[PDB]
Amino acid sequence: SGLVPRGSHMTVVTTESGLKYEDLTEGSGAEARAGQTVSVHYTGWLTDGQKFDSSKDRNDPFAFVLGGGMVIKGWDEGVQGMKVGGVRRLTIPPQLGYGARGAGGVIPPNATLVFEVELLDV
Ligand SMILES: [Cl-]
Repeated sequence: SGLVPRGSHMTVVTTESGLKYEDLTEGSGAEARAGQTVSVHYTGWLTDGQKFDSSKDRNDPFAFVLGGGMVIKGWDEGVQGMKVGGVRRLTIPPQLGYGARGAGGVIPPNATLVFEVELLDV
């Protein structure tokens, strides 16, 4: 608990795993639930602002089985509860990301990852 961890507008949520998220836009559509194949647009940045991945730049949304272990842990946790049309900012500590290994030649070891995710379909 505590006040300061809830952010400048009292809108930052911290979960038991240490994931943080903030709903930038609350969707009006159906809720994302574990087991659904959801489709999203996203961008990811390192904490220095460097973009490392974006579906928008490929002009192709990304579909995955939510909760299915097919993405980093912070995504499987953080996309749940979004509603279609929503935009959520995920701040993913490295144990819920790529850990000590990093990834792809573009995410260093022990990196916190920032994503903005738009939920398109469930
Ligand atoms: Cl933070």
